[PDB]
Order: sequence, then structure tokens, then C-alpha cells
Amino acid sequence: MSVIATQMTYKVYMSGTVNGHYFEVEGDGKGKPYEGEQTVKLTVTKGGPLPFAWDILSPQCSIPFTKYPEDIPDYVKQSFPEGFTWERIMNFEDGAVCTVSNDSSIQGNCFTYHVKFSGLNFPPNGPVMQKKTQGWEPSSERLFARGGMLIGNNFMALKLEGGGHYLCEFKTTYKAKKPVKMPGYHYVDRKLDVTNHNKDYTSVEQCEISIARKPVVA
Amino acid sequence: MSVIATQMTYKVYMSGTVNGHYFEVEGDGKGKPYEGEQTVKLTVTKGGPLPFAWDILSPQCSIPFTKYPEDIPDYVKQSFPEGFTWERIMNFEDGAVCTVSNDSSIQGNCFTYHVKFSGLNFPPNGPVMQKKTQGWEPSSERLFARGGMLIGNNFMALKLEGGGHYLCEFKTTYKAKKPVKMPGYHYVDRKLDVTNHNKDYTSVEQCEISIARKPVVA
Amino acid sequence: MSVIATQMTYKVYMSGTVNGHYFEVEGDGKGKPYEGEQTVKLTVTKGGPLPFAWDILSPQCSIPFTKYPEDIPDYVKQSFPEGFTWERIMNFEDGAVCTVSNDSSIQGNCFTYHVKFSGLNFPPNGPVMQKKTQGWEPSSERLFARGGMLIGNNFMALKLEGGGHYLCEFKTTYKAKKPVKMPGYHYVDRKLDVTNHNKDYTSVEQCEISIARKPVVA
Amino acid sequence: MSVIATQMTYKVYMSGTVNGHYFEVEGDGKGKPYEGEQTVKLTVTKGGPLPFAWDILSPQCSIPFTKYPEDIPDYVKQSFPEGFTWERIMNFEDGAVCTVSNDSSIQGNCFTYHVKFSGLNFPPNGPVMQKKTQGWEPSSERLFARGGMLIGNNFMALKLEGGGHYLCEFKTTYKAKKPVKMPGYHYVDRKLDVTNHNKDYTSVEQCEISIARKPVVA
Repeated sequence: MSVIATQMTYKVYMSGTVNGHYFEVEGDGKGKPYEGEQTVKLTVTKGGPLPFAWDILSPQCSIPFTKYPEDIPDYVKQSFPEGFTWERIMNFEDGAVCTVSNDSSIQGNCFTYHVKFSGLNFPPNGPVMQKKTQGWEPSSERLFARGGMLIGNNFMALKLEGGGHYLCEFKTTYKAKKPVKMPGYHYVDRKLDVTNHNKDYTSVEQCEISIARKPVVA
Repeated sequence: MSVIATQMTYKVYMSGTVNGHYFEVEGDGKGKPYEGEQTVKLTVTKGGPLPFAWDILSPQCSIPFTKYPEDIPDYVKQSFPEGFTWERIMNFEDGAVCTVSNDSSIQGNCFTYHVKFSGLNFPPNGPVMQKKTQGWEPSSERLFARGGMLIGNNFMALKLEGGGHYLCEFKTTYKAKKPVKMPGYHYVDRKLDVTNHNKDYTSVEQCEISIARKPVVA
Repeated sequence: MSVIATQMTYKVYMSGTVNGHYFEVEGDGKGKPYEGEQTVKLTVTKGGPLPFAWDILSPQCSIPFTKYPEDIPDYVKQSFPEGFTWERIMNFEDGAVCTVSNDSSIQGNCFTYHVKFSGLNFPPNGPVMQKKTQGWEPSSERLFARGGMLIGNNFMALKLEGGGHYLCEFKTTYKAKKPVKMPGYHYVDRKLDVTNHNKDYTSVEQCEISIARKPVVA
Repeated sequence: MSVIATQMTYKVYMSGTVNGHYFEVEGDGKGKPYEGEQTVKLTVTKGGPLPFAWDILSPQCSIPFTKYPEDIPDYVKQSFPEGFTWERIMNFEDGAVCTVSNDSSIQGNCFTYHVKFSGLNFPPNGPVMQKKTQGWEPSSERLFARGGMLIGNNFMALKLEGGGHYLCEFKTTYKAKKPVKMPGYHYVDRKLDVTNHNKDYTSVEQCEISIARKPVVA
């Protein structure tokens, strides 16, 4: 643990639009980056109460808090103190598309995340605008190195009220601000849960567990 | 000439991000909405000079200026004084994705466009980040009515330095802020040209002709 | 005219599967290749009556019959006597995907088309498996040259029983068996209609008009 | 199981086209379906030697041989003796698309798979047509139940000569011929290796390990 300590905090500054509805979110997080354990408390500071499912914003709120084994190079941790950015495409099965960008920096024991969110083409009577989602299923991100960048692909799914799933494909590109040692073909398994919230989701608490691994069957 | 005069002006206020790079643009436009003729002058007011091709921003700068025949209901012109919004997904062939949203309002002789642009996953050595584009080919947008909205689909192509094309698919959803009479299955043909610009594209002048038509062979 | 006469006939031999259902189709066509006019009679010779909409097969039944203006090089007509192949991807909006391959040859006054059709992921309760489709809308194919091949893109739409449309994107790649003169950026406008059929569509008659043109607004 | 023995054999009958090139393959396999272990020997019986990478055909040659834990319902094994079908879409990153349909039947101690393969838009100078691929990376299929069907999504990757990866997205739909008990959200991890072959790949031997699991981090 050189630049990154065993216990870290972070601040999230997020702004964006969903179907043209502008919002701003602030967050205070903490966790153990080498254990892949992480918690964050969010406040909708502008544009609340949000007329869409919180769930679409939950995964935009922290890659340095991923447990990497010693034999897999940790792309994101290596990028610091210079830091990194990530770019995300979200393709929902009902036609909705989101583009998300992050800048991640470090100041002592604290990370700072600046996030821009742009989501549109959510059907007015769909699960997002009608708030019929009930959290993300645990996921597994396929990761590989290309052009000095780390590229992640994930088949995500939201649980629906009354049963069934609402599918979303993630493509996330991680861009270190300096050359780092590139990892081999691997996966990061994740569990993201909303552990607390108020009645209109203007305050939300989230927990995440992220562990990197080599292929299970090899 | 209902609420829209034979000769109109407009202001464009655009902001957003391309591969994390923040920018703001202001535009001054004028044209003849019933003739489908249009011109606009853009200034990059923040984040200039832009490290990407201006061409990706040019079609974000005016649907009320489309020549519609009398026998094809004009969705966008009908929307006023209330106005409308549009939501656009741009899918480039090398993986880049943009999501664009607009709010279009009217005050007397002047339209106001508020535009939010989010673009990412442009390859660093690609035509956009290397500024190798030389304008859009004339285009043909396929339009049809669904759920009180007008949906447009367009196979766009950027001309490349040294020859060849760089392809982009446009999907634009137009949403009137009141119910209007819906058109049948039709097309809008466009020609968008940069008619003047300075060396780093921090000042740009654009021309556009837009004409609606029924299928050519029917 | 070189090897292609002003009045020509053709034979279609098509086989394939839709959701695993095997079929064979034989066709006798005739038309005026320089006028872009043609008609064809189809017989389902194996696997009939088909448990799916005929419409998905109708555009697989003749590119040499496209009216090209003198100033636009006719990629397909130039390919003969050697001939050409085409490869098509059809992406339906409800998730269905088709891949289609053709080989086109010439023998005197007759063209022979050998077609392989592969379609799957048509929802059992969707418009295709429930035969709720009512013909294709007139279309406009965007065509350009790349790598000695002609690439076509089309926003197709099927009319639905009870109103509304069922969308499909076409991507067709035309591959001449010899180097030919490559055309510029252009369009082909088409009208495809089922003009006759029996009660279970085991016999179908089709009419197609196809005319190439340069961009309307230029 | 009373229908599926702890030691099984199978036969594969595959035919299809890649970029218009017709081929036929016959295979003889054996394995332990409750252990998720299997092997198969393939012969190119028609159209050989193949002018494309064998790797695109390797995953088309056996779902009943997946190791399922007792607490996760085995969709495919339950479908027998009636059997099941599968439909697969393959989307390669360079624009190539394949559609594959299978019918799986049982006859005492032997499965029979009938497979139709349709692959096209492989670039002539690409890794597949230039035979520059070096096997699939071990994979992880995301599986969920919808409409009595099992839907699998997989981020696959072919290893490249000289290094790097060539990406392919799999979507596979498994359709039982009778209603069965539906599993929850789960994963199947796989390793597929070519273990033997002749000089022109007209004979190929393959090994596959397949193990189902609940989410690693949950």
C-alpha cells in the first residue's frame, strides 16, 4: 500500500440528464481498497425527487476499491497518484442508452470522482421511468488489455417488480493517465446493493463488494 | 404561418463532453422555416480549441426549418408555441457512441435550443480525435410515428482525408410537448455544409437545406 | 448492353431455416434490368406451409434489375458474365436476426440465384411467427464503395395488422467476382409488393421497382 | 437421471456457409454429463480444406454435458428424452455475424446434434479468413429464464497470432421441447481447447469442461 492506504474515503460529484431531466448528486464514500469492500452515501442535491429509478445511477458512484490477487496486475491502482478516467456505454434492452464518464483523482487519503451522466430513450411506461426496478443482480465483468487501456464488458440485469429481469449491457473503458503494467485476461465479480434510502430516494446508501479473479474453469 | 414566421432567427446554447473533454458552444442562426433553408454561426465559448473534429457537433446545432409539403403533417412546427425536445443516439463504426438531447422553445421571432452533448469511446488514433473528417455526406432520414413521437433513423457518413468514409448511425426521437397530428411514413433529405471556419474551428459557419418527401418509388 | 439483355428471366433456388424450421423455395422471374422493373413467382417446394410471415423471405428473391443512371457506375451489372455474390444481415427490432447469402450467375438470357437463408430468435408471439405483417414499406438503400465491394444499408419497416410498424435494419454487402468501376456515394429507392398469393402462401407472386439516384438535396 | 447416463456418446451433423463457402462436418463425441467433461472428434466431410479459422466452428460442436449443482435446475438435462433446440447469434467486433441453429435429440446412450451454420461479413484480410486465431479464451455465460426459455449471454474472445484478442459476443437461446423447472440467475464457465488436429484442420479433436455456478460474489 504505497499511494493508496488500507482505509480510504472518497467524494462523488455527479451531474447529468435522464430523458432531459437535469440532476446533481453528491456522495461520501469509504472502504478498504485491498479488500474490495466499499460503502457510499448519496444525496440528490439538485433536480430531486428524481422521476426515474435510482438503480441506473447506482453503478456510477469506484474502481480503486477492487480486491486484486497478487498475480494479476491492478490497472487502476497503478494509475495513481496521476489517476485515471473511465468511459461507459450502457445499452438497455428496451432501447435506452446511457453514456457515462468519470475522472478519478487522489488527494492524500481521499479519492475524488467527477461523473457526467447522459441517459435517454427510456420508454415513458418502461421500468426505469415507472420505477419498477429492484436492484442489480450480482455481476461478472470480462476484462482485457488493449492499446494501454483496460476494457470491461458486463452482462448486467435489473430485477423487476413482480418478477423477471430488465437487461443492460455495460462497456467500460479504463484509461490510466500514465503507462502501467497491463493485466492478462480476467474477471471482476461484483455485488452492489442499496442498503438504505429515504422515501423519495433523495438520500441513498450503497454497499459494493468487488473481487478480481482469473477464469474459474481453466 | 401560425406561431412561426416566414423568417426566423435562433440561438443555440450547447455544452457537453467528448472523451471527458468539456466544452461550451454558443450559436446565432437564421433561416426560412417553410423553405427548409438555414444558416448558423458557432463560437466555442469554453474548452476551445477542441481536440476533436467539429463535424460531430455540426448536426446538433434545428428541425423547425424543414420544408414540409402540405400533404405531409409537420410534427415539429405543429408542436409550437409549446415546443418540443429531441433525443439522439449516434453510433460510429469504430465504437464511439454519443447521446444528445435538445430542448426547443419559441419567443416571438426567435427559437432557443438548449443542447447537451455526451460523446465517448472515440479511438485516440481515429478520424475524430485526429481531425481527419471533411464534412457529412448529404443524408436521408427515415421518419415514422410511434406513441405520439416522431422517430428518425439515418445512415450518416463522414468524408475522410485521403478518401473513404467514416460511418455513423443516427437515431433521433422527436417529442412534442402537446399532442399533434401524426405524419405517415416519410423522409427528410438534408445537405449540411460548413461554409466558413477559422483554423482551429473555434468559429464556424454552417448551412443546411432540409426537405421532407414521400418515398421516391411508391 | 453487353451480356445483359433488355428483357431477361431468372431462377431462384432458396433454402434455409427460420427458428429451426427448414424450407425450400423455387422461383421464376422476369424483368427489364435497365428499367429497374421485375416480377417473380415463388413456390414453397419443401417445408410448407411455412409457420412464419412470407415477408421476411420476399427481399431475398435480384440486384441486376436496378435502373442506374448513366453517370452512376452499375456495380452489379459490370460484374457479369463472371457475376457476384451478396451477403445480408437483417436485424429486427424485437431481437430477431437473419443472415442471408446469395450467388448470382448468368447463362444466356437467364440469371440464376442460389440463396441460403438463416433466421432465428423470432419471438413465438411476435408479428413474424403470428403472420401479422402486411408488406414492406418502400425503401431507400444508402450505398457506398469500400474495399472493392459495394455496401448497402437500409432502414426497412414492415406494416402491421392493426397499424404500426415492425422495424428491420438491412446491411447488404455486394461482392463482384472481378474488379469493376466503383460508384460514388448514392441511393437505390425500392418498392416491393406481394401482388398475388394463395391462402397459405405456398405460392407467391412479387413485383419490384428499383431505381438508383444521387442524393436528392445536394 | 433415468434418461441421461453418467457416460454418454454423441454424433454431430453440421452443415453451413462461411462467406458463401459451403461445408459439412461430422463428429463423434463422448463425455460425462454430470461431470461437465467431454471430448469430440470432427471430420470435414465436404468443402474441405476450409479457407477459414476452425475456431468459429468449435463452439457449435453440446450443452447436456454441463456440470450442474443440485440446487440449480438443469434446464437442458430436464428437456430429455423429448430434447431441446438452441439458436445462437455471434457478433464479431469487425462486423462479422453468424447465426447457428441446433436440434438435440437422444437415442438410448447417444445424443444427436443437427447444426446449421451461417457466417458472413468476415473481412478477407481479417483473422478468420487469414487463419490467425489461436483458440478461445475460457468463458463465462450469463444465464437467466424468460418465457420458458433459457437465455445465455457470453463475452467471448479469440486469441491472436502475435498477441491481442479478437472479440465475439454470443447470445444463445435454449428451447426445451416440453415445460421444465426454470433455474434462477446463474453462470456457466467453460474451457474449450483444440487438443489434436491434422495439417489442414480437416480432422480436429476438441476438449470442453463446463461447470454451472451461482454468482461468485453474492
